[PDB]
Amino acid sequence: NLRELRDRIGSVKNTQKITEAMKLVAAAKVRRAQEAVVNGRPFSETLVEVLYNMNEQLQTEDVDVPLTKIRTVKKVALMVVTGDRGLCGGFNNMLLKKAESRIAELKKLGVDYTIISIGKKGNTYFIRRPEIPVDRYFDGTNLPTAKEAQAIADDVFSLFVSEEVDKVEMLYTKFVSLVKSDPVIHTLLPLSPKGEICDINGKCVDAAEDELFRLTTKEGKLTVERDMIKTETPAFSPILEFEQDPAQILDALLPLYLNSQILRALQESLASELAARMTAMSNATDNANELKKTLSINYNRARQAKITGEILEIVAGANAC
Amino acid sequence: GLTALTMAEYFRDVNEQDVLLFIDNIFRFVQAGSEVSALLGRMPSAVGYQPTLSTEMGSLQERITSTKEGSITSIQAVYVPADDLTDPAPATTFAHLDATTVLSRGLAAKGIYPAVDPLDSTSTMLQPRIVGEEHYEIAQRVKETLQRYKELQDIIAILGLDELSEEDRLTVARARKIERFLSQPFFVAEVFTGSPGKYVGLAETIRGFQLILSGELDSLPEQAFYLVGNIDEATAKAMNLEMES
Repeated sequence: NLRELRDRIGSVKNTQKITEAMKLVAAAKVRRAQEAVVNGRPFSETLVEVLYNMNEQLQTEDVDVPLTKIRTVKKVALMVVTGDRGLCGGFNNMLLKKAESRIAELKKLGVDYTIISIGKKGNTYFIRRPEIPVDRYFDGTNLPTAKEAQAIADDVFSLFVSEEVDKVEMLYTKFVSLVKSDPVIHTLLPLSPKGEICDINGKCVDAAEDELFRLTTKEGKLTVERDMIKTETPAFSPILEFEQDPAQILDALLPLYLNSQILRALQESLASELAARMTAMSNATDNANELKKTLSINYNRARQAKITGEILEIVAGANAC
Repeated sequence: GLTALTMAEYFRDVNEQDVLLFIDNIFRFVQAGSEVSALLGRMPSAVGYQPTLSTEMGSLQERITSTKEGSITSIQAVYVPADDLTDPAPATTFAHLDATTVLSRGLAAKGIYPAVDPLDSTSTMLQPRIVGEEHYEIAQRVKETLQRYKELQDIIAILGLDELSEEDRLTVARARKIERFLSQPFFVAEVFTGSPGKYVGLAETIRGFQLILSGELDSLPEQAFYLVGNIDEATAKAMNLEMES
């Protein structure tokens, strides 16, 4: 019947308006997230400056930090920053399938696959992959704060402070594009002796000049550039003195730097979820207006059909009256 | 068509031969009878069709009875107009035919030559007792694979498959592979396209269905199965594709 056709047409219109709304809405979410990940650039910046500073002054063959103590290859743990809301593209499923690949990798190295977990969807994917060691599942941390960062940071610090987890790794889709993000596992533990963090793929990300998601529109589609500005690479002063210790301050900054990379990683996974959700809703809006045109095409086709039935009713009258 | 049927009846009764009997277009025959009754001074019953259309097409199908002297393998065609199955021509035909291959327009927009919606066609011959239980079993498997694929298309359309499940994606690529392997070239079909078709036998088809729905072919590529006749021919085509790097 015609009105049901008109009805589902309007339904498609409602969902199309909603689809554009969802794309722009999570775009706004990701915009505040871009603000968010940039809002810590001074912290990690001066951190890395002091890091290269005291790594120059570190200069030793005898001192050590506990995170810097690479331990025996007995159990690697897997850190999984994730997304929270379902169908946010498939950054959830792509990073989780890559996480299953990591389960295979730590089953190939025999390194007793503990799994740190973030995100309620990540918590559910861990909860639905019941054949693994779920280390400490962190919740879906909506615009994650340094509090939850401190908590799961402390989880990392305690467990990797033990040899129990030796040399853990952190899976997150770094927000490269609003369209692409395959998962990347940065080498989370043991902490970097150069300070330049590595991938669990093995790629030593630079200590000084590193990538960070920002967003800019090259043409009418707003876009995502993982831009890289290098921080100040001065050391601390020659007039500056180490008031407590060189070695203990290294051991302390390890918690700080681990926290900094961890907060950035959770920000990376959250922004990736925001972007992929936005992209899915945008593509959905495109498909929506497409299906709308197809539906309205058949609708006016049926309008002609109803007119034709009227013409038939007219035609019988021509022999009738 | 009546004269064609009459000489065919000489073949099926006089000669008592097996009547290979192809004919097209019966919907055009209906359209001719429609405009003929429009000339005749009789009230055109359906959208354009004559009232006479019913018993006429019945008389058409009724001479087309497979006689005992010569059974009448009568392949006919309906110019299924306007893509209206509920056009009373195709509706009226859908009874009287024994096995109507429903040819899609859409699978040729997918490029399948032949473009039959095998979902939409139906056989009196479709039975485990008739086709073999293996045949109708794998057939129902592939059929419901198609049905699930078509149901999956709804959520696939707007949202896309990233919201779908992994068993959903498993079935989706599986029946996608089924649809692609359903595409095979046809023998004389080259004059448009260029491909020399494979006269694809039923059992090699059965093994290909077995590999596809059984997910043996789930490492072979969907595009490699496109217009690929045998599952071995699909395997060689996939070997070409996997060679292509």
